[PDB]
Amino acid sequence: YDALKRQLIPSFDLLYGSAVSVVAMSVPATARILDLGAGTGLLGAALRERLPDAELLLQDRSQAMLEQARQRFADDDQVAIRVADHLDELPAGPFDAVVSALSIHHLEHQDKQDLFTRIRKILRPGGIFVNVEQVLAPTSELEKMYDRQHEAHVLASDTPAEEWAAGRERMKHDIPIDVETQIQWLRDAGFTTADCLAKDWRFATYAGWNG
Ligand SMILES: Nc1ncnc2[nH]cnc12
Ligand SMILES: [Ca+2]
Repeated sequence: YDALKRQLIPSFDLLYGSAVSVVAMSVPATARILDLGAGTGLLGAALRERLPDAELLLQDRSQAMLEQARQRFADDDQVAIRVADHLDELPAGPFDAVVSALSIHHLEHQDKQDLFTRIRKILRPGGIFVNVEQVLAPTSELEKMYDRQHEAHVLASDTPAEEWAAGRERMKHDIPIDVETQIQWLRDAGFTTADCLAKDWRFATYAGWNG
């Protein structure tokens, strides 16, 4: 399933790589990290590669996806798993970092804002939130150009026609917003610094710091 993710997501290495790099420059080797909506655990695995000694908690509503996540980690790896929705109470922590990839765009805008507040509450002072996210263009005219650029990647990756059809169907349930609006929502939630680190049209890695 990993091959398909790279066919569907432009600049996979730049965007996931940027998320790992900003965490590695922000938190200690022994950081406590929550992967929020870990899915099959691609972001969690990339963090473990860079941070062998980090304490990782992988959270998702899907037991099936978390089972595929646990398969990526060695039997003796201390990685922990929690079955929970984004809208459920977050784990107590504290955490040095909270990370998410391609999950929070499924939430209503009001629930995104509430989630940002609840994440800041479980972060230590100076702690980091990182999102690798599907973002809306700021105008309907630019959204058409974002869509053409996404399709150009998908077609050039030789994506099976039925897998792109399935992708389009899943995207009817997306509630994306532009990157600058959700970065401002981090500031509104009390993150003292927020920045867009990397972007490829529809996809972006952004971060907020608690202090
Ligand atoms: N709302 C949600 N809660 C948990 N995991 C998710 N993955 C995608 N959407 C999710
Ligand atoms: Ca989606």
